[PDB]
Amino acid sequence: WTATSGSCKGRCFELQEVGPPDCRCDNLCKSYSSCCHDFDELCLKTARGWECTKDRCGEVRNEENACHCSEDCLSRGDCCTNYQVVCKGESHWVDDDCEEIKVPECPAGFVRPPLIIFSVDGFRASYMKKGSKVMPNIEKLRSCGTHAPYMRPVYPTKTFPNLYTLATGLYPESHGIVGNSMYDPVFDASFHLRGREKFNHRWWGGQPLWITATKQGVRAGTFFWSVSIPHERRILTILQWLSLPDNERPSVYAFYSEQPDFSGHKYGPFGPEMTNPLREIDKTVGQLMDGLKQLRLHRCVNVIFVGDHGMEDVTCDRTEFLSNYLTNVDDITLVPGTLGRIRAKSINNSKYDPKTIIAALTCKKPDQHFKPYMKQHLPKRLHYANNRRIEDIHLLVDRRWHVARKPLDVYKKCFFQGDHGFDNKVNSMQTVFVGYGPTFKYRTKVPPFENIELYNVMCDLLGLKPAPNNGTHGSLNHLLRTNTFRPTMPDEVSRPNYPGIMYLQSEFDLGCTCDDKVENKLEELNKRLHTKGSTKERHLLYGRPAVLYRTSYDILYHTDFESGYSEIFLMPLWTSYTISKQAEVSSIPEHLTNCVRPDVRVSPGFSQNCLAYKNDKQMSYGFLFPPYLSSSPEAKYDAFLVTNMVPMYPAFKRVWAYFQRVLVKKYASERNGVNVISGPIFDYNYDGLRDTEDEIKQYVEGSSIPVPTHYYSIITSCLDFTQPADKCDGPLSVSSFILPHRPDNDESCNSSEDESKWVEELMKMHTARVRDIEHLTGLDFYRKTSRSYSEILTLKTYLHTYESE
Ligand SMILES: *[C@@H]1O[C@H](CO)[C@@H](O[C@@H]2O[C@H](CO)[C@@H](O[C@@H]3O[C@H](CO[C@H]4O[C@H](CO)[C@@H](O)[C@H](O[C@H]5O[C@H](CO)[C@@H](O)[C@H](O)[C@@H]5O[C@H]5O[C@H](CO)[C@@H](O)[C@H](O)[C@@H]5O)[C@@H]4O)[C@@H](O)[C@H](O[C@H]4O[C@H](CO)[C@@H](O)[C@H](O)[C@@H]4O[C@H]4O[C@H](CO)[C@@H](O)[C@H](O)[C@@H]4O)[C@@H]3O)[C@H](O)[C@H]2NC(C)=O)[C@H](O)[C@H]1NC(C)=O
Ligand SMILES: Cc1nnn(Cc2cc(C(F)(F)F)ccc2OCc2n[nH]c(=O)n2C)n1
Ligand SMILES: [Ca+2]
Ligand SMILES: [Cl-]
Ligand SMILES: [K+]
Ligand code: NA
Ligand SMILES: [Zn+2]
Repeated sequence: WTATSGSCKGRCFELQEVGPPDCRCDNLCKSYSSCCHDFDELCLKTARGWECTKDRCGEVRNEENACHCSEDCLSRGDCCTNYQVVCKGESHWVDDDCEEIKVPECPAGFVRPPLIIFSVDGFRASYMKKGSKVMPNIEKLRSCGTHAPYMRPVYPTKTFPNLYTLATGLYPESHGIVGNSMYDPVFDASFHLRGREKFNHRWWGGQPLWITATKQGVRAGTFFWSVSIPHERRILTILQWLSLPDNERPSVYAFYSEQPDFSGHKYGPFGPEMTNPLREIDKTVGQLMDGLKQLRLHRCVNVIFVGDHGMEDVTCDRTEFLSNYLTNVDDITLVPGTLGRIRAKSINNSKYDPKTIIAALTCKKPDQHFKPYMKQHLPKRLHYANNRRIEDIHLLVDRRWHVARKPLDVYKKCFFQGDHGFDNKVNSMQTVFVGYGPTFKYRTKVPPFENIELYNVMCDLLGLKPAPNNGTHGSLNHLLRTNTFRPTMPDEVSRPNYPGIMYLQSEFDLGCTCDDKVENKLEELNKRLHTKGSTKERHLLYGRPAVLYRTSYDILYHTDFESGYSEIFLMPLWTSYTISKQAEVSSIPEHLTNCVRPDVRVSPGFSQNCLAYKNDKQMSYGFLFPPYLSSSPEAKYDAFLVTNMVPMYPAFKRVWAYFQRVLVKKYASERNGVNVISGPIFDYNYDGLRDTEDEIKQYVEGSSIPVPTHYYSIITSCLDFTQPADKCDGPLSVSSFILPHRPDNDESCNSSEDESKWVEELMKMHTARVRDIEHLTGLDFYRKTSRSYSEILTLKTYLHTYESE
């Protein structure tokens, strides 16, 4: 209840929200059923429309008008945005040449350039090129400012998760807005786009930009606009707030447009009906820039033009139905559409089995347009698991498709021709970024980057300290003229040990054998220098990784590879090697098929043993440095050290062996050498972060050898591929992956075929950023390079996507 018989006189779009049951005149009042009686009349004026005409010039102020063309309007801050153009012979901002903004050119009393975020729903990245003829104001922002070819949204590529990610720098799993609809079992409450529960603060985690600003003494305009407030009025309100006195005026503002998403759902991303919504958004941009230029703020304000996600062609006839797969379809609740989320209809039924539901959805039809996953098996790059609101069963839906429970769900609910929500690597889901202003660079193109990075930059733009977030602060410094954040490398926590030869062969009782006893001061001094780190400059190109947590580990040198070996986990944390373009692939000789050799630098007590692998009927083993790539028959013995061994399911050894035998060599040939760092990952609680030893849920049977949940590799070479990986003078090029360590290959529907038909496809699906691997391992890579740290940070955030151009 609100006693709505107070007044909005003098309060129109008040910045501080007053508490019920006093009536409201702030933006949001419409959405709460709480506007004062006279809100529409006073605050939502429309008389005479939105543009000055020649006859209105110097008119007698009529307070009823939407905007004014009277002489006093400039000092009142309430002119129509085109006032000076019609009545003072001024040009539109878009018709002016662009001129570099070297320093902020701001009115007196401005303590810092304001930030205006112009956010557009459903604005697919390719609209920038494809709609360029109808979007002159946007194209000027884009070519005169700083722009990326596209910006990667977060998964799911829905509206609410992406806008809140923009505001917080957090993955949806951390901020809690994990979809457009959600169930929270601890609350026992549901969140929906329609309705009232969405207004409860307990859904909304992290710290959004407006709260960060406020807590730090920077004033913020509203980020949420009521849908009934038209766009012209949102602009005029921002422009009015910008005319407030210094002590009252916000420093950060947001505009939001429901377009082009609204029309995109109806007509598809490139429907002929899409041209008009793009023209209209551009006109709104035009209104802002003309308005700012009137207030002499157009070389003062930083403007960000940013989308939440793109839009794909999706129709009713491209719907897979769970009823075509399951028989107990009534025992389930599906969150449907461009992603699937499945849970039990009743918490009272313990006859519901997630395992049988998954198997019933796995590889059942030759062209099947979705893939079921337990959430913890989703690609780690999605970061979509560590929240009680994300259901255990997830369906990743092919682009252009929907999933629904029963056919009745579609026809009793073709309307739609466009949708979004798919895997955030998909080209059609990409969206836009442009920055324009004194703090951004002039006429600069930057590489594509992820929307999680922007919060840090917006904080830098406003002189704020960002709350803890998932951005990598410094990785977007290259967007900025000034205001950069000078990041420093994290301090190493654990220094390595460098063991020499300390154990006799007979001290080991590991149950391992090797056919290796065959007996030279040329080649004895040779192996010696190799075990002290002589070829280490070849195999460790960027310094050793730093260990950022407290642990016990040894650096081990070898002719062909170097490793950091963990006495705690009994295996390397990392193994580093370089494979030149010229390198030869050889086979594992027959006599060495089952060879595992004691490492005389490492105690029996800190070594693995072969007996555990014999006894464990499910678990086998692989090697981190591949025997196939040894530089010599003699160097090959190093690859069979017990210290290079890691536990591997036979089903996973198929994947790993193909990567090591075929793909490493393919990459070296293509990229002119590669440096590879590979290792295990333990993430049993699927939080994206390195497990402590007490979190490990699985060991090789009857041993203390922990089983990894994943294996990673980071594959680096010269960006100028005319230079070999081992002698690169400039910027680097990287691709990485985090492969799930699974006892079956149920994920790959074509896995009974040759590895050449499926393995690389799997690896591509599990592409990763170096930064993802850092979180998962507590390691810090690229410590010793000739590149600036900001550049390295950008490299660590790079994702190799495997989408076409
Ligand atoms: C992306 O960036 C983010 C932000 O940096 C990273 O997330 C952080 O990770 C930290 C480590 O996981 C985590 O720190 C823990 O926080 C606990 C207190 O947390 C509250 O306070 C903060 C700060 O104001 C707040 O942000 C939190 O908000 C969460 O919870 C509410 C709902 O309750 C949500 O509204 C909100 O969205 C958010 O949810 C998300 O995080 C939680 C976990 O906190 C998940 O459960 C959700 O799924 C969701 O993703 C909180 O309100 C604190 O209690 C922890 O301390 C324990 O662990 C330490 C180890 O140092 C130990 O020493 C202590 O003893 C203690 O253990 C005790 O509790 C245990 C569990 O109950 C119990 O087992 C023990 O026996 C002990 O009793 C811990 O410090 C930090 O909160 C989050 N922050 C956010 C915002 O998510 C994220 O990791 C990044 N991702 C990647 C991939 O890098
Ligand atoms: C979800 C969600 N999370 N954060 N927001 C606020 C918000 C943030 C931005 C930002 F951060 F990119 F700048 C832009 C626009 C925003 O809201 C627009 C809006 N008005 N009305 C309405 O329904 N919406 C969604 N919305
Ligand atoms: Ca973990
Ligand atoms: Cl959703
Ligand atoms: K075995
Ligand atoms: Na399979
Ligand atoms: Zn939409």
